[PDB]
Parts: sequence; C-alpha cells; structure tokens
Amino acid sequence: SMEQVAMELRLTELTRLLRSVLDQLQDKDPARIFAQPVSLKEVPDYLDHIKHPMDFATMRKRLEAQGYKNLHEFEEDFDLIIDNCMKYNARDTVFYRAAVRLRDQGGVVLRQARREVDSIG
Repeated sequence: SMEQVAMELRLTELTRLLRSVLDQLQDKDPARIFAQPVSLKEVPDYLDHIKHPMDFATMRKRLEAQGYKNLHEFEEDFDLIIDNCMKYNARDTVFYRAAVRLRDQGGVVLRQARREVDSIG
C-alpha cells in the first residue's frame, strides 16, 4: 500500500536522524569504553551481574536494520550502556567516571533530538 510506503519512509528518516544522534553520542566516549560488548571471555561472570548488556556496536546493528521505531526505544538502549556500567563498576573507576561524563554530555544531544523528532514528526 501507499500508506505502508509512507510509514516506511518515516522510519527511514527517523533512522537517519538516530544515526546522526548515535554519532554525536559516541563522540562523547573518546576512550571507546562503550564501543563494543563487554567480553564474556574476559569478564566471565558479567551476565550474573548485568541482565541486559548494551554497547554502541550493538545499537548500530539494530539501527541499521531499522530496529528503532521511536526515539524512546533508542534512548532505552543508550541508558542501558550507562546504567549497566554504573552498577558493575565502582565510583572510583575510569569506567564509572566515563559513564557519568557520557550521560551528562549525551543529555544535551538527546534534548534537541527529542525536539527534532516531535518537530519533523
């Protein structure tokens, strides 16, 4: 149907805007601490601690499959990256600190992304 196409075009444009958002958030992680999944070879107990692992490569796979239907779903995954790290790692660690800085800096990006998603529809 023509309606299905129009919906598909909206999803494609959302995916475009989320790719730009993703790039901007990932630049706020210059140490690349959140770039890839925590390795279960190197952290064998991880899944005893963290039930829903997340990382920027995993988000990019979902994005490129157009697997984010709305900004809320994308923000959920970003919050998992931060929140998982802040639980697994202690306050005095470079990991925890990196997550705090990513959260604080990402907030600014996400605030305007929400406006753009609402604005463009």
